[PDB]
Amino acid sequence: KDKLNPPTPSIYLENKRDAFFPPLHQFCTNPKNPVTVIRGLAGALKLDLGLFSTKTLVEANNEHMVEVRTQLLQPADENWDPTGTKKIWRCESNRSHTTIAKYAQYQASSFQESLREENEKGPFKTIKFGTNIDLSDNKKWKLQLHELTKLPAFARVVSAGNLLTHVGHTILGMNTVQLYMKVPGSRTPGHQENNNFCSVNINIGPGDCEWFVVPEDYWGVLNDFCEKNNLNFLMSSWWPNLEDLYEANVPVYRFIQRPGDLVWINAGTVHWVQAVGWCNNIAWNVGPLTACQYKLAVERYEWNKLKSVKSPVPMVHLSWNMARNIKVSDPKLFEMIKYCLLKILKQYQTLREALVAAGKEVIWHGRTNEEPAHYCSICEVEVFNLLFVTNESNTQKTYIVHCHDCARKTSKSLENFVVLEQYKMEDLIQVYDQFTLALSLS
Ligand SMILES: CCN(/C=C/N(C)C)C(=O)CNCc1cc(C(=O)O)ccn1
Ligand SMILES: [Fe+2]
Ligand SMILES: [Zn+2]
Repeated sequence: KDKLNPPTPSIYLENKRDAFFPPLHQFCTNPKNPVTVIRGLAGALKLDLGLFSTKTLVEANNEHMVEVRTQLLQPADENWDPTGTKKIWRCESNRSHTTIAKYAQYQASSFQESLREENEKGPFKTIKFGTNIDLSDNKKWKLQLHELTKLPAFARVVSAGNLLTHVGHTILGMNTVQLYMKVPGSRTPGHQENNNFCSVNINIGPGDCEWFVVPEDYWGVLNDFCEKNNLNFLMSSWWPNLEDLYEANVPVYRFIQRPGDLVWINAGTVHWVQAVGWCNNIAWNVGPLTACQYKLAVERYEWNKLKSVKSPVPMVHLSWNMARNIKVSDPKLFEMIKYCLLKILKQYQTLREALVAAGKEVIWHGRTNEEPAHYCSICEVEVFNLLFVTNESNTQKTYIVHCHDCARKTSKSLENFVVLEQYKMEDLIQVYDQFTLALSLS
């Protein structure tokens, strides 16, 4: 049915007014729109995409690291086993590193070679995709990062309405810019964003990308398929067979992103992308202040625990920063945050009383401002407030963090550990008590 091939939510921008019009940010963050393509965005804002051209990038930081994916050049929207006899979900990708200068040479010679060839069931050729290029350093990428502050607030890397701004520290590639350098067939395989955060992607050009999108609420179907085909949904490289998805009554949005078009991926939307031509892309994440964003981020945070996968977003730390610093006026989002804080508080009280009842000392350790959230050095779970550190690491002042469970597993009565406390209970209770719903009339 055509309900399985829905139209792409699209906004067509002409000028700065259209870009700054409030209904645009509302349309993007509406859960009903799994993806929004904001066409003509760069043109409307007079954004200089030339600052992200391969020539410019080479001049700026020619030795900068590029992660290379070596992949097969597959036809159209398909993925075939290498023998070319059946379509399969697993895709072949080898990883290596290079520099912006070397990948640039390849990107150009790739184009020259296609010109020559034009003047003339696989097996398939190999291509290289330059991915995950880290544009976090403002000293190396001043002009590039400055250009992006011309976006409307809701889409910027940094803004008051962005939950990632409220984390209070860098999360690489989420609240810092990533760049991609591509040749035709460069594939970003199927995924959801880290902790289901929204994402922004702008195509620099000169060529096009083709996007495939499934709504968040079908992510389970794709997780199922993955397991049925011996794949880790979160961690393997897979490229959905569209025939399988259609048979499964999964709607698939598909569109072309042209140079200067911004793609807004909504919370939890499943997606995969390929370069149609030669192009670069830039991307980052944004966390709008909505009930839907927070709910989905919390859910994936908890799912990640079950799957033994680290959450790049420390949702406990973030939740406390929202309560300390953000007046929240949406009643549904308020109740979610308030609920989470209460769970955190009651688990922390239960653990801290257990320690005290067992006669284990709790050491006042405190905290530096802007100090990042801590994760367990063994299981990578976020650890809040009570840090378990070995006697030795404490002595050395390396303060290597374990969670309670990992510490107990090593050291049955915690005899090898000290317990460090970063926050007074009375102070957390106060932050919770004073976190109340603000009135907004809109
Ligand atoms: C799988 C989560 N992740 C980060 C992992 N890296 C930090 C390794 C992402 O960056 C997800 N977004 C990648 C992406 C890249 C493109 C692209 O190739 O343009 C389009 C859409 N999405
Ligand atoms: Fe993505
Ligand atoms: Zn642990």
